[PDB]
Amino acid sequence: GLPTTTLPGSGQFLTTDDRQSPSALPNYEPTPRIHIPGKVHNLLEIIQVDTLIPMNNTHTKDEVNSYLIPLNANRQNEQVFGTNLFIGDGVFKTTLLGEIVQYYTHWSGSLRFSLMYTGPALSSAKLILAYTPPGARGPQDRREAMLGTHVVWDIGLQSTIVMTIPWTSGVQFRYTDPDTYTSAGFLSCWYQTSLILPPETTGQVYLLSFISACPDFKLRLMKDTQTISQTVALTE
Amino acid sequence: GLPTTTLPGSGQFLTTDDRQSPSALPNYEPTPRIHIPGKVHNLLEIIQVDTLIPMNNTH
Amino acid sequence: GLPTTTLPGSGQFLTTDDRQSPSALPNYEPTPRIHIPGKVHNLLEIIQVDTLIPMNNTH
Amino acid sequence: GYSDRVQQITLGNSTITTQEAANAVVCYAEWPEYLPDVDASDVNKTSKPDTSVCRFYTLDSKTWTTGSKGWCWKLPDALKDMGVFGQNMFFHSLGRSGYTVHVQCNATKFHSGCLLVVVIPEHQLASHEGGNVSVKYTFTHPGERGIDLSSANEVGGPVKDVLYNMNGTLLGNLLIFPHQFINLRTNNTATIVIPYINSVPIDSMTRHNNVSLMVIPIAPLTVPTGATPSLPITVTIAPMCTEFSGIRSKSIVPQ
Amino acid sequence: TVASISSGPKHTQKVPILTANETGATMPVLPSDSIETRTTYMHFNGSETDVECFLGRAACVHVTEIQNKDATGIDNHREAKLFNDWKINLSSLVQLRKKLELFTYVRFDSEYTILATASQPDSANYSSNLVVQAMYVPPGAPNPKEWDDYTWQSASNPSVFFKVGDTSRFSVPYVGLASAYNCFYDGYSHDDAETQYGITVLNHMGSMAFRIVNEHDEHKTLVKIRVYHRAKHVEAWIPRAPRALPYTSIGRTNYPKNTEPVIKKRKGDIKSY
Amino acid sequence: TVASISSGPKHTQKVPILTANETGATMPVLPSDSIETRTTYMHFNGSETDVECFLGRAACVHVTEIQNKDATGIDNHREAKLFNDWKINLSSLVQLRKKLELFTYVRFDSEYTILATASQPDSANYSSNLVVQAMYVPPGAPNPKEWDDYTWQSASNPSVFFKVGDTSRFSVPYVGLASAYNCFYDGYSHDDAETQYGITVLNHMGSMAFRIVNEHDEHKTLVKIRVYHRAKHVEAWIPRAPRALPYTSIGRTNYPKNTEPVIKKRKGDIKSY
Amino acid sequence: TVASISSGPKHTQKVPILTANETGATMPVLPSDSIETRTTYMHFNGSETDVECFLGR
Amino acid sequence: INYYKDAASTSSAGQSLSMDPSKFTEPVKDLMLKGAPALN
Amino acid sequence: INYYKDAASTSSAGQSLSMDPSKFTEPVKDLMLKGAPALN
Amino acid sequence: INYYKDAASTSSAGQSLSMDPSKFTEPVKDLMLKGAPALN
Ligand SMILES: COc1ccc(OCCCCCCn2ccnc2)c(Cl)c1
Ligand SMILES: COc1ccc(OCCCCCCn2ccnc2)c(Cl)c1
Repeated sequence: GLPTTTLPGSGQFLTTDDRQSPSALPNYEPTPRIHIPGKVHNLLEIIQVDTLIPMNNTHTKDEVNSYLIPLNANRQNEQVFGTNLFIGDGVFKTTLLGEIVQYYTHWSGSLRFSLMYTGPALSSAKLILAYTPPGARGPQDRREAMLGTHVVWDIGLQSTIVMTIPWTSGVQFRYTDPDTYTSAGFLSCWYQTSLILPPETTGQVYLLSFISACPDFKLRLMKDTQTISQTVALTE
Repeated sequence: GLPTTTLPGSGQFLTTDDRQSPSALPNYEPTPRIHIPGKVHNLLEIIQVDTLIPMNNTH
Repeated sequence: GLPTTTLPGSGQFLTTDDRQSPSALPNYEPTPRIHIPGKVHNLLEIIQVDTLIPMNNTH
Repeated sequence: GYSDRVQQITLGNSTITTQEAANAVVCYAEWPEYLPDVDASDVNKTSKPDTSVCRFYTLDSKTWTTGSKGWCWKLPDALKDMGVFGQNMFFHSLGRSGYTVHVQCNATKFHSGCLLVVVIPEHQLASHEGGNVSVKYTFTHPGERGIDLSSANEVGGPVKDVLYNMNGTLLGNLLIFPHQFINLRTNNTATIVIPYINSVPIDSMTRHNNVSLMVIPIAPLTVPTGATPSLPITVTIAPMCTEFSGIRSKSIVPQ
Repeated sequence: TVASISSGPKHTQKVPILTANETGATMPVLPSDSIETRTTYMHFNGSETDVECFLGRAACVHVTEIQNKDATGIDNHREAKLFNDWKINLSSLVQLRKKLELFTYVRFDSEYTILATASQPDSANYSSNLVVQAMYVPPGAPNPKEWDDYTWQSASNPSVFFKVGDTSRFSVPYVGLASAYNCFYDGYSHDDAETQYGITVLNHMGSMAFRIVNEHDEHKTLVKIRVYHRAKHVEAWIPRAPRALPYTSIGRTNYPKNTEPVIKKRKGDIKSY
Repeated sequence: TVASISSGPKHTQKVPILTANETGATMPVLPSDSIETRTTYMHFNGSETDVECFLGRAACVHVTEIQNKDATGIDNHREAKLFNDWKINLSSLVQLRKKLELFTYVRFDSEYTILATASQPDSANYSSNLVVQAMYVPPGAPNPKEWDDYTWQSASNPSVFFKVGDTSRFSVPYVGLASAYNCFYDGYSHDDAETQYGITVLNHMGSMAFRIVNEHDEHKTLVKIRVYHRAKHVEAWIPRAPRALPYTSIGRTNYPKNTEPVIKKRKGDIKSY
Repeated sequence: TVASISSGPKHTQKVPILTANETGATMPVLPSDSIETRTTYMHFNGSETDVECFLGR
Repeated sequence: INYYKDAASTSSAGQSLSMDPSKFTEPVKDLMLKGAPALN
Repeated sequence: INYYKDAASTSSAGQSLSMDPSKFTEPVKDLMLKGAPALN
Repeated sequence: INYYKDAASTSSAGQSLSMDPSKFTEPVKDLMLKGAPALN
């Protein structure tokens, strides 16, 4: 008989442990694995695939239309859309990125925001996208917007433009749930010159917008998502 | 005295375990084995012998 | 199963111990350290800096 | 002078040419291949009709109009009646296949509109009734007709609400599945190569569909002034590396 | 590892930021393709986002309850909670479901942890000490009919004996007929016109039967069982869109009617911040 | 090591005892610079004044309380202590604060130890045996609303189950967004005219939710939770003046008005002994 | 280990499927003696049918 | 590691991995070859 | 040290440290180079 | 012997045995020698 002493914590059950436990049904024998395409190893692998952002959130019931950012022909100087960058809330929240970020407490890294244009091929347009780093207000006019991170996008044969929100930060991690100290800025978009439709054409054209994370990205300290809850256990 | 911590499951009895237990009657001494024809090792050995099927179940 | 005996003191909590405990949130990943001037290692380092004495205590 | 843009796919006795492609997607970066022995379980030698089943079948055409919500086809169902592919299907106990899907929609440089073409492995549909109402067989086996998401709820059928992918997930995130867009201004076809994806090496072709192909208008169709307000969309699909096993009497399936 | 390299002004014919999303790719664009950057290192590995880590902590998967009371004159033990089942799930308690359903196919060893606590809601002199028995009476296995049937001999059938207030742990390999468990299944068990739909067809693995071994004392004792499940040795294939609407049933994808808009409406314009 | 060397009479032009304190230095003067000394050795290392040792013993950081009782008809569990929070601190119980606030910046691993004891202030037949559950429902994490919400599934959220009367231990790395925790912060969360001041802005790390897993017995049971915290792997930067006045608030430096003189007045003259 | 070997058409004078059960033997006939098979491996050892396992709980 | 002195006290035995059905499936005195005629 | 005989009984697995998003982010048939035109 | 995988779970650290008061006691820009005049 070897002398032992038990410490504080004996008998506790910590749902975040990784120890051994006996095998209820020994000498069993699993079924062999066959090959299946698509294996995922890290959630970091999947948040780099871009998905659509319901940017046009202004509706009243969920609709395919809140994915469409409208553009008006012949407007000059004006603003196309605006949003803050609380990736865990608001427009971002239902996107795959938003949806995964919510399983973690802290995030750090660059984001990739792209816009794909869908107007007739014989039209043309020049837009400016601007990222405003924390510390200033959402820009109120392009002059204000153009003094921060921006890209003049020229609509052409190449249909999409990929803007990166480079990680601009004092503190090396931000909270995924919106927090002030930790806030990330604003994203706005304005006409640089203006949309022009060809003859025989009319109305609004739309941009689709996507979001995905750069390879830069870090997420840490897992927790429970506000995105799902329940009141009684389900049954069959 | 070596410091320990006990985990969840301590004291449980799982009828599907394979651990050691003291010998109630030590220094005993079993009876020798003699040879007996017919030893079975796996149930897989015996399910290969065929047996009759009551196919005509209608009684 | 290895035979053990527990000693007096089992289960006590001594606030002056230094043993191991599981990590509530594994595979975490701390934030890197950056350099900050001023690191203190011993209280003996700081009690050698002189400070003023309110000697005139009479107020 | 090769462009990403022009392409030719020849499979069996049938060929497709596109002069306005946008590359092609190969699901999960894997190309269809036959079933290796190391992965095999059924001891039966399989049948590989090759060129008589691995050719291009063009399903009947759809009509995109400003009110369209989107269409959904299931595989191998959509092909249950195409030539010898279909016969093999009803006649063997088990079968396995990959596909090349080519979705076609051309317009002019004055039109606008953008379709999402996506392949969803194991697309289990939801009942519009809620609770634990099931979706009857016939409803998930529309055949070449596919399911029309702008048709009405029916009884025992699935829900046809587009912002929810017919299953409780948002349209916006379908982009995590192999997919390609058809943006009239860029593109005129979409091509996806689908490797066989299952948790078993070979399965039944009638009780289980292993992918739904979905074509969904996202930026509404907008035709030039006084143009007819609609465009046809055509889907052509070719089984590839098909294998059938466990031949017998010929399945009889509901309806 | 560098998180960003140093990059300076650019005036090229080589534009990495113009792409064609119609192709289905997400081109790997970085901050340094469109602004001037400085070197920085990652200092991080992505350890805690590994799927083994993501699915590897215990989650509550089931809460049931049984009572110890005089069975004298009870015509239906099962009905008096003199014992009680649990049709093995992992999709009843939605918190771990969304997690799991982020994947199509998934394979993982298992580690079950059962906590049992007792309640004595009405006048008792004391708290008795009850031993729970937990058993696996699967497909072919004689189901318990009374709380003390021959079934409970369970001599071929695994079964646990632990004390109420304590905890019963153990683990289990992948006992799923196929190479992975289907998180989704767009099929039927056969080509029947009315057979059920979903995965409720596959997820076949009998139920768990709990009972108190103790005979009855003078008062009644409520014992409530909580089963926790931790995946170990995880393997997951084919990512899918996360669950947006609420769940209604074990094993079907169905969402409730007149549900509410899941995308938050702006308080303001598209232009609003 | 010598504590003092031998030194004899001196009649020099080299005076180590005259200095200019205006410079900000504390010149390292020793007994042997001004009297005649003999050799002596230190016999000591300064082991127990290491900051790891100074901050490394468990200190009580929080006492809360929850009760097990029939929740039937309770409209606000939180309010009935049917469960209860603790906005993670370490500056509520002043004994460890002064210690900690001797430093500006400070980094240390953690080891939490939770003791739970029960009280039955009014007539009970017995003492029941309750299991406590302790959880981390941080920033983004659904906060428990009732004592038996879906939240308590905590399948992604760490949570402890131990028995009242026992103790729950575990440890935690440095989960502080920056390189160190700020013991002080002369800033705001943004340039707002009315936003709060202190470190109450930074110290963001959600709260701890405790609850009893047991349903109710016939009597009521008070369970009082004490959280102890021990720093391990300590790193501290920039020493500061010790706290002289009493504390009034978590996270602000504020002292109470009409406080009392903190320097003891002489009973006598400056000249007094 | 192979569970089944590959075997093709047969037109022989050597018939493994005709036997005389009166002898008391169970002749070891396999799928490949009477249909055309493909190779497949066992992937299994028969561990949990060992008598030690069968009587050991 | 055995902690105990007696052999009965050790854990379960380990798989025969013996397996030879012929004592049960082919106890015939003159050897039968599959493919050759049963009765000559 | 494993104390148990079966593999299911061992603790959690250890980090894939595999990580290759290209099956998801770039499943295109003809390789796309960043910087070269998307559609030629 | 660490029984646990993560570093936070190990016991207390071990004595700096670093000790250098000069950053606090003599942060002067031009070095002062004891015995030499303070102000020259
Ligand atoms: C109490 O002893 C037992 C002895 C053996 C057992 O095995 C249980 C196997 C069930 C695995 C379920 C995993 N799953 C189910 C559906 N999806 C995932 C169980 Cl659960 C308990
Ligand atoms: C019960 O399980 C838990 C699982 C994880 C946890 O992590 C707690 C991290 C908080 C560290 C606080 C240190 N601190 C706070 C302010 N100054 C110093 C906690 Cl506290 C408990």
